[PDB]
Amino acid sequence: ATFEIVNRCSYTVWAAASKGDAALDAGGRQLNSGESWTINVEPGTNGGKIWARTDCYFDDSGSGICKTGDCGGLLRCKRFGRPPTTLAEFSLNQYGKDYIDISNIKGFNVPMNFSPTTRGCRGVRCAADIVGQCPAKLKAPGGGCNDACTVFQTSEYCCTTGKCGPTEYSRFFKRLCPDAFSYVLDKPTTVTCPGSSNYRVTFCPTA
Repeated sequence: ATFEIVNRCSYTVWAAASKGDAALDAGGRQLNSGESWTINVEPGTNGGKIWARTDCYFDDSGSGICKTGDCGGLLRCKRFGRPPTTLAEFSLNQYGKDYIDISNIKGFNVPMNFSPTTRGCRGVRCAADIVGQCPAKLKAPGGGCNDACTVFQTSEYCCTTGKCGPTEYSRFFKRLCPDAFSYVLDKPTTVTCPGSSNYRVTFCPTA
């Protein structure tokens, strides 16, 4: 499957793509404002994620640090990134269907649209000013708005026992972005697409 990753933000981001134990395609790349990066993702890929990283510094060896979404200090991510990270999540070719969603379960750093470029389903978007409106206790100094599990590490926020309800903090993310997961047991906002669809992930879709 083909994913085109487009940075419409006015600032540089470092895109990342991983399935947790391996990179997807090159795993990461710098995207200046307006740049597009096309990657190929193997059919059948389960649990893939794409995200943006902000304020990164890398040396010639591709080692460094980012203020949001850092994946063990690598330009080319093999594993998932450090919150806060708005997440585009996908599982491909699962019994004939693709499943896509956007998640704020690991917080929010950059607004995002995640849409198919082929026919058969709708896209999803989280483009509200979540960083600007972020509750004081969830604000990340490096930038971004953390989720409550990352900040407080309780069974209720992290849904450790498999039973948890919405919280004041999850309702904040849900109020601003109804179409994104706001906590682990949120009513699913997953979209079902035809198997082997192609996609575009746009950072800062309105700006």
